[PDB]
Amino acid sequence: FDPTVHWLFTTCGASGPHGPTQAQCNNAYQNSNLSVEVGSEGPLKGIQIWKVPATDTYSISGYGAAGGKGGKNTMMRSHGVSVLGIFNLEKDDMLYILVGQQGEDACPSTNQLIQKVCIGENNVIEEEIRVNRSVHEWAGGGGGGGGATYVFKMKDGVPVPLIIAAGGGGRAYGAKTDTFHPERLENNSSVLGLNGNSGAAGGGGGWNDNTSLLWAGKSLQEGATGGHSCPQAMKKWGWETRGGFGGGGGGCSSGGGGGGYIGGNAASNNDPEMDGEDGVSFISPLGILYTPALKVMEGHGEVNIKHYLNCSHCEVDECHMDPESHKVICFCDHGTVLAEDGVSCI
Amino acid sequence: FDPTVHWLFTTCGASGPHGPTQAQCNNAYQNSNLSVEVGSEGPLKGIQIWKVPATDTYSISGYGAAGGKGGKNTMMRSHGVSVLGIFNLEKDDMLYILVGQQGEDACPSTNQLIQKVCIGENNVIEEEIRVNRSVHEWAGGGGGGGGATYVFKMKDGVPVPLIIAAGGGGRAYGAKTDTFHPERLENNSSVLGLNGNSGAAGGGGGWNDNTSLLWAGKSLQEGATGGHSCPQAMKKWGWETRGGFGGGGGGCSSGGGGGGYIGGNAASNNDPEMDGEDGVSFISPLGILYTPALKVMEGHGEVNIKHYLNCSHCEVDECHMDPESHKVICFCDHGTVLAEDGVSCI
Amino acid sequence: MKDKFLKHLTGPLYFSPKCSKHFHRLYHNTRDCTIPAYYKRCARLLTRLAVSPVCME
Amino acid sequence: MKDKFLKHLTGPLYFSPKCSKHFHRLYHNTRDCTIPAYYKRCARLLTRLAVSPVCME
Repeated sequence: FDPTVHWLFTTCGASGPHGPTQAQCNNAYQNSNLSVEVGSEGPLKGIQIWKVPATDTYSISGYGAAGGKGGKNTMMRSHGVSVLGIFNLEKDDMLYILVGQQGEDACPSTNQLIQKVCIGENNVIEEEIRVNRSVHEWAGGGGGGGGATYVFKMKDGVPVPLIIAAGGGGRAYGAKTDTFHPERLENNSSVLGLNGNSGAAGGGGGWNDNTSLLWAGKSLQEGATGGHSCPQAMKKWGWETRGGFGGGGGGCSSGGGGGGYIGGNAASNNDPEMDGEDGVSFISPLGILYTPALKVMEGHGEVNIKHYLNCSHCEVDECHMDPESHKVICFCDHGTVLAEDGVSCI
Repeated sequence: FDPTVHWLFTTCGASGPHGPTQAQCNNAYQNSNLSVEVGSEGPLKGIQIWKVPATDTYSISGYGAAGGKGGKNTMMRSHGVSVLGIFNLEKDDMLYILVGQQGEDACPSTNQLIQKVCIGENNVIEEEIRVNRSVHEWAGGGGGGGGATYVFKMKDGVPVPLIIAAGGGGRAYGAKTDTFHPERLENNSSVLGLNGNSGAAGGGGGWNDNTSLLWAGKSLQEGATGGHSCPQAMKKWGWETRGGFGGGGGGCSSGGGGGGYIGGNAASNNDPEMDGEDGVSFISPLGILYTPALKVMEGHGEVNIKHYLNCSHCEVDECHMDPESHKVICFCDHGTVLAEDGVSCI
Repeated sequence: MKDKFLKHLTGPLYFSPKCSKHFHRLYHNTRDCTIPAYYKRCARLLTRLAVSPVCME
Repeated sequence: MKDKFLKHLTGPLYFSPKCSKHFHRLYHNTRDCTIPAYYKRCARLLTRLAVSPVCME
């Protein structure tokens, strides 16, 4: 196997609450080693179907999408999580890959009344907060939740998750900090993949749940479409911050919840300071967790699939490939040096 | 007249080589003091039509769009020019306003083969330059030219220019510097508003010319649609960098020319280092040039129309309005200080 | 806080008596220099006015 | 030029032997840390690994 051969799955240029079309993925993957099938209708719409080229051990790296920004574009958005896994895949296996799309930012806006709020020349929200300490009329301004990245398979009809990299939550309109919570990871399939709690903003979509609210992100098995914005913002001034494709929760004055195996929560009320929670990532028991779940992605999510470098041949099972076109180098822990044998450490 | 009343024209959320639709401008101008009519077909397609509310002296600030970036997103793009003018407009005059759209950047690309070139993991262009000192096969990577902003009127059905703020040229693929040329401004209407020269990349569109090449930006009176990319870039790997709406020239390995009264030129050959030139700005003899043409805009262009504050009431014909809810403050030159009269300084 | 903020980005550039007339217009009558969020734009404008041929005499 | 560049963004972070085992995987087996243009992503990854509960013992 060529060590440099990898398959990279992107959003195919799609953005917002809906996934890419077949033409978009054909255009994004033109002149590459990757060819996918994208469903056009039903709950599988926007999900790329890939055929495993050979029966082998594959490393699958999932990256969730980042959440949207709040009213002031000065606080960094919540980054989507990365989950690395090692799986054994048979030839002609079909992998269903949803690449999570970024949650929409509050600013900038093509609507000029909202754009005035974005540049600080309209402070109706600030006056509303100073007079009531709660936003009820001038709702809106929180970013939508980022979509999660799902890599799964259809074992006898029932979808079976393999890797789920959570999407980041949306930032609130008045997010005064940049503190972010530890990445939650789920490895037990008996834990239900439920949606996040929805308040004024929409909670993130889960793996398998029933979604009724329009501003809540859908779960994976019902489409994983990002939720709309809260009705109050749209009715007041049409300030739309939709959740990203992949279960991202729609925004309000509060931030939307990110997608995941378990969707990220949203504030119960329309708190203009509460960001949405990131989703819960998932690693299947049918695979080995390579690296812990870590928040990395600042935009859309992605998937990277490559042949897993089998390195049980040397004493330390961990190894790497030398970039300057060399052979496999097995690494040594602490301060031990590689022996002349090139297997053990001393 | 309320001193704070102004009308701000944007691209209505449109981007790329074509102008906004009526629905886009209705959505962008919702809950504002601005209502325009956008043509849907013919050479006036994408151009906003505004009705002058009262007969008065108006300051019109036009801002052209910036050009696209080159292969490496490390060199700053060429900024669109701003032209300020003072005009006397009668009531119910119709102003035709084309807001120039930004020229497309080479990177990032939704196509993954091009995205490899963008992140430095594919160097076919560098090898081609090293073994031929000219790009003939792997063409592409230069930004499209930015579109110009046109404010004009229809006298007897013939367009008559009032303000033209030139669009910035596109950066070349291998732009190794960031030097930018002085802003050219035209005030004599007898100078022909011709298109820019087209080589491999497309020259910018002018005020009034005949455009045959597809990669050249169209002139204002034939649509001002941004030009396509050079055929070689599209045939080899589909690397498309179109010129912005408003006469932006399409990109190649070289940068596209920006729009203007006179379109910006492009390199005669496919030089991977020659940026496109900005267009030539225009100020009508029917108006007073308020401030010189200056490169400011980093994205799309815009138009700002407001009532011109009459500064001729004091001895110095220069004045301003104090932001903190105060009266007109007349300006004093050099080091003179306004006296108790507030009309003359000493 | 209101004027030194621009100077931190544009630099202490020189001006001529003819340059001052345009400087006042660009400083008080344009939207770039009268809206704080657009400070960067304002800087660019001022910078360009520094290299304009009228201020280069 | 290739390792101190990441340290300029991440900082002098400490590690444990299990933290080092995960650090090697994140450093040589992910496109974030093996593609120079993605250096920022790499930094974030390392930063997160610093605050991960495994390394927080």
